[PDB]
Amino acid sequence: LSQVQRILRERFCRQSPHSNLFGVQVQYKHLSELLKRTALHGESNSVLIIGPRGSGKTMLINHALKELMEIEEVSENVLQVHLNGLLQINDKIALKEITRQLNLENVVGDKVFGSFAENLSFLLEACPVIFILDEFDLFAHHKNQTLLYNLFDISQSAQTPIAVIGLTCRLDILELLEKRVKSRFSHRQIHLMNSFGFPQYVKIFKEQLSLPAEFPDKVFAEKWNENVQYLSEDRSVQEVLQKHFNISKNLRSLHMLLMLALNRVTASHPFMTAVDLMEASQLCSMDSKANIVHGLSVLEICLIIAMKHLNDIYEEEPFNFQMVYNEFQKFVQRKAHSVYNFEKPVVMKAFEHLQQLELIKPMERTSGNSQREYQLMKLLLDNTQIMNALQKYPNCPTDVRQWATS
Amino acid sequence: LVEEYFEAHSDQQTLRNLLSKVSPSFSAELKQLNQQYEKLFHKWMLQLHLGFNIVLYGLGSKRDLLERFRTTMLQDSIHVVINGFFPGISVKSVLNSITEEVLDHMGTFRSILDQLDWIVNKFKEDSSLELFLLIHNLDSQMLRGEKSQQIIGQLSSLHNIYLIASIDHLNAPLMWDHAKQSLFNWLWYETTTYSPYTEETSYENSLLV
Amino acid sequence: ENVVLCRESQVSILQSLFGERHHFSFPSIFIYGHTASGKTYVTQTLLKTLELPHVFVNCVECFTLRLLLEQILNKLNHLSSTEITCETFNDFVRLFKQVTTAENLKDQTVYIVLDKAEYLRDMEANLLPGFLRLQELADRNVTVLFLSEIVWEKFRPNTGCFEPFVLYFPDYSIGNLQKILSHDHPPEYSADFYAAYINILLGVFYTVCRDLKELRHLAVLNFPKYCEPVVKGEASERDTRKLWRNIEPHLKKAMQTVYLREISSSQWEKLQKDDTDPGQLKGLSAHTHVELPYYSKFILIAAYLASYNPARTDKRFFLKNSLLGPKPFPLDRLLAILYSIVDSRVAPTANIFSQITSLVTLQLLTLVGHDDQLDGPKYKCTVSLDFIRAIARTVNFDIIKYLYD
Amino acid sequence: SVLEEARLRLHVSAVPESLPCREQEFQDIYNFVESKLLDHTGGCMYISGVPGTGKTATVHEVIRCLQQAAQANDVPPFQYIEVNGMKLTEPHQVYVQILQKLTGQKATANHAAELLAKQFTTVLLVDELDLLWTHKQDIMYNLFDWPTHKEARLVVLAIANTMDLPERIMLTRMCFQPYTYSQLQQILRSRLKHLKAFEDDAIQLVARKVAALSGDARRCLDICRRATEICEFSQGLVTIAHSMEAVDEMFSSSYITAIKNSSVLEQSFLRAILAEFRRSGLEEATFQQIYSQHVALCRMEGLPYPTMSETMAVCSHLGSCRLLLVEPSRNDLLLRVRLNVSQDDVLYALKD
Amino acid sequence: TSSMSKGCFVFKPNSKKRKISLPIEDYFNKGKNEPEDSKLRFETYQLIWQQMKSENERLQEELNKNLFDNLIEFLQKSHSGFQKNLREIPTAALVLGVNVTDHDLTFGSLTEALQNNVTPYVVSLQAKDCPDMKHFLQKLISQLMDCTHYSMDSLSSWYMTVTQSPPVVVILKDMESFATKVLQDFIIISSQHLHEFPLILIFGIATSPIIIHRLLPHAVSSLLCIELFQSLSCKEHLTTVLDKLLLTTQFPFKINEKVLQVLTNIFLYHDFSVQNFIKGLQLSLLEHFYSQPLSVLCCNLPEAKRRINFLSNNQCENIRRLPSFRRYVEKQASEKQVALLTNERYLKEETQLLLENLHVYHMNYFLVLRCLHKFTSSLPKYPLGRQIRELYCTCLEKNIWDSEEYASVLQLLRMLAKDELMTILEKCFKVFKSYCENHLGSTAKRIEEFLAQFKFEVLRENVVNFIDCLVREYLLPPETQPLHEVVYFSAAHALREHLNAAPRIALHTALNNPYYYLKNEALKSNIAPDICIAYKLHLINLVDWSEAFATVVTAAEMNEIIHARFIRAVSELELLGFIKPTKQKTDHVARLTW
Ligand SMILES: Nc1ncnc2c1ncn2[C@@H]1O[C@H](COP(=O)(O)OP(=O)(O)OP(=O)(O)O)[C@@H](O)[C@H]1O
Ligand SMILES: Nc1ncnc2c1ncn2[C@@H]1O[C@H](COP(=O)(O)OP(=O)(O)OP(=O)(O)O)[C@@H](O)[C@H]1O
Ligand SMILES: [K+]
Ligand SMILES: [Mg+2]
Ligand SMILES: [Mg+2]
Ligand SMILES: [Mg+2]
Repeated sequence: LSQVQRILRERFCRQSPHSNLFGVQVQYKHLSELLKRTALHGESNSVLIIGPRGSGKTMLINHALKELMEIEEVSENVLQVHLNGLLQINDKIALKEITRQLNLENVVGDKVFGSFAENLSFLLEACPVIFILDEFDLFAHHKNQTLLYNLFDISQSAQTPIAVIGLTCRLDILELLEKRVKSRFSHRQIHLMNSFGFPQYVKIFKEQLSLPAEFPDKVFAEKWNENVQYLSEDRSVQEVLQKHFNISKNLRSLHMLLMLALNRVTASHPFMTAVDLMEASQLCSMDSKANIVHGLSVLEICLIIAMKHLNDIYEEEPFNFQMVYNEFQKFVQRKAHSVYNFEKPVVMKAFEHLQQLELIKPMERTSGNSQREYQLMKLLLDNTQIMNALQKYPNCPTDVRQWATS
Repeated sequence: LVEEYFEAHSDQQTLRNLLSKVSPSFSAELKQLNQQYEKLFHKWMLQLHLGFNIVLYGLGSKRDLLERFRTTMLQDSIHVVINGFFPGISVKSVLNSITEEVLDHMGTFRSILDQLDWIVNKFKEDSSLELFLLIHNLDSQMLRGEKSQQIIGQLSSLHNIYLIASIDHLNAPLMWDHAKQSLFNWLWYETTTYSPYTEETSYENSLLV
Repeated sequence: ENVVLCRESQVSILQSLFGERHHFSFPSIFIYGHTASGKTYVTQTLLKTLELPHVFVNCVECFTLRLLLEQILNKLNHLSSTEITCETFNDFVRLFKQVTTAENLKDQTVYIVLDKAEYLRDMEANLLPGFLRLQELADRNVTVLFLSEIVWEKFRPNTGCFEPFVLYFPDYSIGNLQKILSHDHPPEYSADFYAAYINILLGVFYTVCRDLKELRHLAVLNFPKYCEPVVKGEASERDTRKLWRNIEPHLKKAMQTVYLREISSSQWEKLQKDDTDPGQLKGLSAHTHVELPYYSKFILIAAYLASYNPARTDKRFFLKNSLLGPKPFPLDRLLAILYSIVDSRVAPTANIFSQITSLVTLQLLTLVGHDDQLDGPKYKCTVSLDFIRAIARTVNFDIIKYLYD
Repeated sequence: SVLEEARLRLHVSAVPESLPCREQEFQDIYNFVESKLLDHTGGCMYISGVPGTGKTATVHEVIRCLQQAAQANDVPPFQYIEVNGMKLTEPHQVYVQILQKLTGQKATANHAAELLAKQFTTVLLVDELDLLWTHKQDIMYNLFDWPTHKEARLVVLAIANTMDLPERIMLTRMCFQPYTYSQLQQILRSRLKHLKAFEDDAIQLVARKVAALSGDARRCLDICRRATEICEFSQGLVTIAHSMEAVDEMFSSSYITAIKNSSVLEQSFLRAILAEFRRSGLEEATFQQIYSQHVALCRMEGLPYPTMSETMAVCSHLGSCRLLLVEPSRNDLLLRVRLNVSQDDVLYALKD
Repeated sequence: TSSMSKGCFVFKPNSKKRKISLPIEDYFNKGKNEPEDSKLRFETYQLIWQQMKSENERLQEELNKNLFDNLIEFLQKSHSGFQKNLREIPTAALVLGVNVTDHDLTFGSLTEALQNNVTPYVVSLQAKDCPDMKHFLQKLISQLMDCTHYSMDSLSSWYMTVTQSPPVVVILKDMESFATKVLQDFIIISSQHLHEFPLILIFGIATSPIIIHRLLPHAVSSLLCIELFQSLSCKEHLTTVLDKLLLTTQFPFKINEKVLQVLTNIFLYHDFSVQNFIKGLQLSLLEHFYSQPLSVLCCNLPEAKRRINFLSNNQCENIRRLPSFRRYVEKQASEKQVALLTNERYLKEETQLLLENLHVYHMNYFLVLRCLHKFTSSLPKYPLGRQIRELYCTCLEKNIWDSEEYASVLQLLRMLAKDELMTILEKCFKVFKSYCENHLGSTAKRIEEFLAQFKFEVLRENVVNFIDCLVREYLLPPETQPLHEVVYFSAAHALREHLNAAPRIALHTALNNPYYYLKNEALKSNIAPDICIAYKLHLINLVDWSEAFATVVTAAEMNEIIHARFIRAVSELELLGFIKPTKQKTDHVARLTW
């Protein structure tokens, strides 16, 4: 149905507010209490929310801010400023964004301020403000950390209530900061590590792929949820769920798998099947270098086998085109048969195509200093990738494979 | 001598200001090799105006001879004197010296190449300007760079600017090829005085005993 | 006009992922494949057919950030309907939210296809993660496509990013190539005649070439030679063996010449039009002869003996491998060799040193290291054995006697 | 209530009017300023220390008491100028500021520098000296040598974090030492003198841990307010248990709990790195060696055979969160990997 | 004034009213002989130099015409496709020589011809000001506009604005110097926009064309349509510029055999360059008009006789002391000696006769040289030389019949058949017809009589004796002629050291033999300056070296001055290219070893 696709595409792709909170109750208690304390009293605080990728940092701060804004007195008189470490790469850009988001762009006018903190103090004196700093580890790679010092200093000293929430992925975030800004940062840390096991992951699979209680057609929602409940207990589902849980505990990978699974649901196929999830798992788990080696010609495969022989005889030493061509000539003149005795320029063309795909990397990159041959290079394919991709080559000649084993 | 080659290959500096009681031995003999080279000044002044440039090679310090040259002839020109032996010298610095002092411009340029194009176009617009570039060392470690001499050669090729230079190093003909020795119309003049290096080697005495 | 052949699973997956207009698709798909596998063609025809608002941008042409962002903004403003200038990615996000809110573009998915996406990673660190997360930052229902030839593992930044859905466009096999090449028919002959021509062409060239573009260009070039027996009358359309006997030595000579671009395509067409024998010319290569002065010739011979010969054998050869590349030498060794091979007095004038540094600018030598300029003696001899042996034959000198025993 | 006023007194923004445990330093700085304000002469002073010592508070207290002295007609009236180095956008922006602080005129940097040179009763204070450094280094040397003239009649105070600063520049020197056990205890009991909100064993623990680790006052105030929050959850009196929870909530490193909570293949990758370091004996190893050990480890564990496009994702995930230190992934299979953490911490985290 | 803590000292003559400038040629009067004569000499120098420069540029624009015709044919044929209608970019690989300094002039000749025939939109780019793609494209667009962050779309917008049909042509002068990346990026960007921006590329190549394979891979060289072209040889342009600047009577200035040997050795051995040969002739002309006072007569012959009419009294005595004039009065009779020495008017008239005799000698000598060239060119095996310049040198150093090499040429010349001799006589009679105002009126009639006559051996030996007697009479060295010093230049050594110097020989001679520059008995086979004795001491641990230097300086001559002399004489030797410190010892280095 169309509405199922709409609601589930808004759930998985454009990551959307859903009521469920998974293993973050203590952390949400800490964050909600601190934000409510900043909003209703005059306390000024700093938090670093630390977690790996896709572990629910922005979900937690958006949910906490939504519940905080449900209070009417907070919603009347609390201002927010969002700043990302990707968009604002300088302190001038960030300061312009602070002036614009506080709706004081008309107020500041043509007035000139002697220092950055004079600009910020003029901003704040025209009612609490909450600062959210997405990609906090990029704000600490600036010149002298003017923004971090001037935010932590106003939080520690000035009367104006300010909360500085910073979302980061680095576990060493308290080693990039300067000593003086480390002093003014109250070391309140919220860690969203993924502390849940595999049966809880199966409940995650059930709870995300389920229609809400405000859905209009109730009988289709009921039979959809019963089909999902049945699909959670299927052993073929739990094998690929075990494989994806073994790779990572991230929920964003699960959402990618669920979107690839749900993509195969049409008017002809109303309900999800285990084969949909297995096909999605086969899509996600492809090996890229084997896919690239599958598309090569025969001559490039012979070049790669000659390179493998060079790396096996003269171990961990780079090579140029002349040694590779000498080994390939030792093939074509004696070992197998007369043809594939191609000339040097077409073999050089194949070698340059292997360089273009970045299956070969130069040992030293100096363009123009050296000619095309006599340039030392290294192979970026392991032996077992070569053997596995060679077994799956579409029409491989027998003598090339027999040369590769020997 | 490939024969000898193959075979062979197979005290503070503050004292030196006070300890300068050395007496040259051949004072009379070396006094005749300075006014010998004062004869060639008018030939140099003529050949500068016909589009040539002069490079001086020798054993001793040519700095006194160029300093004598400034006092003799160039007393009515907008001339600029460059010290290659100075530790903090750059081709960016000589370009600021020409732009800011001679032409009275007061601004900051985005790159050295844009400023070089601006000085070239300003000299091509007006031929009333005559400017002399004396460079005491052209082979020093700050000016050995190929891009700096590319800028200096593009400066020297115009018809209303002139250049005299001195080289000291043994392998100085390495640092110009056929494309760059077409920008400089060099006339090589041996001025082999025996004066010893005081100003140039005062910085050399810093990093040794 | 445009028809896609042997691309049916890929079109199915793309059209399924796009969904309806008001639906939300993936934030980022990364499409990878080989040098001609319908990356641009299938995507561009599929976005043109479904009438989806999309902007197709090449990253080689936009070599700065400002050019790329202004190209996207101007093309979107042309789709919606003077000049919008943005210097930073921040203003790009703000102006992109400004332009998308028009009545045509409020409730549909806008597509930003970026071709040759392996040039984005060289631009700046914050550009590629910003485009991977553009649906989250702008909140404007946006999908961004990345067409590339390099795999995704070479693209990941050190700090991580939002992961795209990675899709693979498979290679064309010999059956797919034969089906695609036999579609743009020459109308003056039959279908199976051109099919047999494509069959013998792929019989010759499939070992060394799997590229559809090069094979189609070769099929365009060699076709009048194939169909001149039926013009003259020696053969007919059903005489396949006569046609293949005519065409296969010509096809085995075209590989050495036109595929390597020694003889140009227009020259090849003129040779078969004028009936002149193929491979009767030198081409671009085999013109390896440069006219040098006398001392430049001995400087180059001295450098070639300095580079490819060890220093321990110097005194045995001159006073009284070819693999592994050149070996660097100092300037003093070069001058010692030069004074030892010339049987006359040579003065070390300024022009000989100017010759040594001018052979570097002609790429016949290369200085290595660049530690110092005047007191930097390091040089290499970057030229081959045949060029040096021809020069040594010109000055009447025996280079093989002095290279090795 | 009771803990609410504890949160009000314990806040860093509530600086006391009279500071405990820094009465000698106030007396020394006040006598150094009184020896130069009454006789109408000029001088320079440099102050240093680690950031928790209390320099800015004592300097502002000295300036406050001198302002009340001048208001009471004891000393001649004096203008106060304050410049902070970190708050400025550019290093030269001192010159446009001090002039604007001294006279009404606004100008460029160099022209304000010239008018400040020609101008030289004002008492300048320059906090955060380290950011006024330039490669030409005129700002530092000027800021010392203007007050040592007869026309200038200026007093310069300078604050920084390194005591060995004004020797590389080529001046009374003052050093603030970090607080000990008893001084930190005195500050914490001074803030809570009339309030029965804390047990003295908790104050004992917080003072002894902070005085052991760094020696800052802001850390004491933060740990005490966080322990107040933890005690507010368990509902009083802030016992030894709540401060013990706060001190290792704010002091412990979360590397071991990150390694323990990772997925199966990430722990197997770490075991492969350790096995490669045992076989080699170095501190770096290429991705090829680690993957060659990891295939064997996944074989004996019973896990399915790992692809390189999966092991590269595991390596990028571990290196992204700074458990490992890796090169950019643009070169691949030649990535030398080194552990960010010690091997003993890894074996402590993986054994359970 | 010349030393503070700054590396630049600008000086201005401001605040004083000396706005007037000093005119040129005041520096030419460094030796006072006559105040008026030197000005006339400088004007004669400027006039002759302008004539030689204009003749050189006319010669060079004449020679490159055929290659320009083929290239214009290629450009029109390649743009016929865009006139009809992805295609390849049409490129021409113009293989210039190794003679780099010539190329700029060639490109000037290449530009205006295209601007007259194919396109009005021609631009030239060099690699020195294109480090990256932004500078390459910014430099390209402005040269397009005169004939904001611009891109490739601005080029298409400008083209659509100005045309509303001709191509644009971009000449990249030097393939060796461009970066690989800007070439690859420019080709890839420009190829996909060929439908609305027609681009034709000429690649100026100095070496063989395989450098295209060196910079560009096969994936990018397949986007080009390369057709190869070749330019004129250096040798042919050299022989043409000597035949139209030295072997003509139109220019009065000539050079001696040794100066010509100097210039041909620095041409053939060091570098092919005709601009260096032109610079050598400019310096020869300059120093000849400097050193010689009576070189004012080296101009066109009526002006020369007009100058002979009006001279100063000292100039006549300067004429009298010429060595050729001295030998000329020695060989005459007794009364003519005092007639020439005493009276200066008879001197003026007699020198007026002698200049005209020299002028007709030059004309006869060049036409007989041109006639002998046909005989030696038709004859195989070329003993005297295959080129006119080799023949001119070997006849200029000495008469060719005194040498025994000419007898073998004559002996080979007797063994020819009829068709070759008919070809020789036709070419030589064409030579006589080509140069008008002949003073050899008899020989043209003689050779037309020999051509008219068609016992073959007797007429064959008759024509052999004819050309033999011709080169007896008129091939003659200029050193055996009166007043040749007026119009000849012989300063080989000074010209050689000004053009082609040797600094390492000078440094070695100064250090090893300081008596050569200080003739005060400083050396015959301890008494030396400090640098010259330290250099001979090392040709190297420092302490033993200092003891050896101290032993020598105390043998030759509580002070502690001599150790500072050692420090200065090692630091000075280190400022030159001799001493480099090394960590194996306190010092162990020998950078010369020669
Ligand atoms: N514990 C959880 N409870 C509910 N949803 C979760 C949880 N963990 C992850 N998610 C879901 O997974 C995704 C997590 O990514 P999110 O954007 O919230 O933060 P993030 O991706 O870690 O931040 P960043 O973009 O900086 O990496 C969201 O869609 C969220 O809905
Ligand atoms: N399935 C197909 N059906 C018809 N024509 C095709 C097909 N695939 C490719 N072509 C033709 O081959 C040409 C090259 O394909 P395309 O440009 O899509 O390759 P590409 O992968 O974009 O190349 P690159 O990797 O260089 O960007 C196209 O012009 C197209 O006309
Ligand atoms: K000049
Ligand atoms: Mg997030
Ligand atoms: Mg494409
Ligand atoms: Mg402070």
